[PDB]
Amino acid sequence: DIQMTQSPSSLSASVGDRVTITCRASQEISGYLTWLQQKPGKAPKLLIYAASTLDSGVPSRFSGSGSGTDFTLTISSLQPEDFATYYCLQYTNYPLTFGQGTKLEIKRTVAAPSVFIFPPSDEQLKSGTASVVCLLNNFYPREAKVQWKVDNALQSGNSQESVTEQDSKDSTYSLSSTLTLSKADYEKHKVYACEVTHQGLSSPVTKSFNRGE
Amino acid sequence: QVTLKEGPVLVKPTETLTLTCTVSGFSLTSYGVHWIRQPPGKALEWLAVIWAGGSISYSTSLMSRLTISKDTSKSQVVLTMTNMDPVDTATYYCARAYGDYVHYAMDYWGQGTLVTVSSASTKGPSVFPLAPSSKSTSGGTAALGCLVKDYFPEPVTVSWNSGALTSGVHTFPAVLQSSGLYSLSSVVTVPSSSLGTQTYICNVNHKPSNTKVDKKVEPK
Repeated sequence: DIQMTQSPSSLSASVGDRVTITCRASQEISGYLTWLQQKPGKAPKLLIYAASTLDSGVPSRFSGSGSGTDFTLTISSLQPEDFATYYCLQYTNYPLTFGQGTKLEIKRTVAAPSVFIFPPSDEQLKSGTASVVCLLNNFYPREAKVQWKVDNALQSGNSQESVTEQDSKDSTYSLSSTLTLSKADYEKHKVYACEVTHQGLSSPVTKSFNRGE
Repeated sequence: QVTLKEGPVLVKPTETLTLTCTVSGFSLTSYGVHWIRQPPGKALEWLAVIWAGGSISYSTSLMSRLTISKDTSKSQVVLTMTNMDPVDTATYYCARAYGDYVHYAMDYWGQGTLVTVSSASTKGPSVFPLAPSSKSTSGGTAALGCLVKDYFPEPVTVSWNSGALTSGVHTFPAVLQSSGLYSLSSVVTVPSSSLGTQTYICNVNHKPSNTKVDKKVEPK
């Protein structure tokens, strides 16, 4: 199999920057080289084929060069909607083989999260479980710390987090943290709080509620 | 319109996957069709191709397990994969090869079919409201949502007010709990002034169990 070595594997750049992704084939592949762009959750999109032919409708800021074994994708004047994983693909011989991808993240200014907390619903409690949700909305960068306190006692091993992909317009992230307790545990204690630490917050933000209030 | 349409499927281990790629806007006697898969978090992997004249090529490591068929009258290409293993869990794509077998461009792709290989049984989701309160009210904006808990396999799709509500919607990637069941949440930020007058309904579709749930999020 023809090995395609793609570099870098992850890259962060600002809007308007020029970015460069390289791809090296282990054998001569002439110009049978394609660049793909894949947004999270979606099918890959064709950017360039025959190493340097821009597919119709693709913005002119995308460009491909090279022939033989060394190939380059250039994105001039990066735009927020260009966050994606990019792949090169050779098709001179079977099996077709891909580079292992380049994840392109968009750099922007620090944005502190707005924090919200949701008690468990009466419907969920009726089934005997209690999930408490803490929401961090529209922040940057991705790094954030969410600590759960029940009656001021630090929780561990009973919460899970999930983060969205970068927004296509403002390049921010959102995050949920879910604390799941037994119904009996939830009904014993009163004060539930999530404390959020983030680079955009001069001091940690705590959102809390008192059960049944 | 040139389209390639492939639903999500659970396959038990050692059993057989059948994927259908139904094409429109072009003839299967003029274009080839490629099959490509992508495990969660990993790179694309090429599987097979059937050319317009019927020639076929398979990934060498998987050739014994793969077969392709074509039905031109139905505009369908069918990929069969036997002896499925949990490492075969992936999103499977079909894609058109515009050109010939030598020079071509993979210009149009199917939406992709999430295939899960697991001995676990299908389960529909429970949908719970994340109610807006003073605890979810920043200034003039309120946050609300839906908790979609305990389903298998992936995926679920979530919309709000039948697609009318899109701005400020965040549907998070699903989390796998130790039980082997998935959970996710979908949230939206709205004007607090609207809580008493505007209806907010999350529309949850879990095709693998044919489950559809509409849950209104009542203000507290």
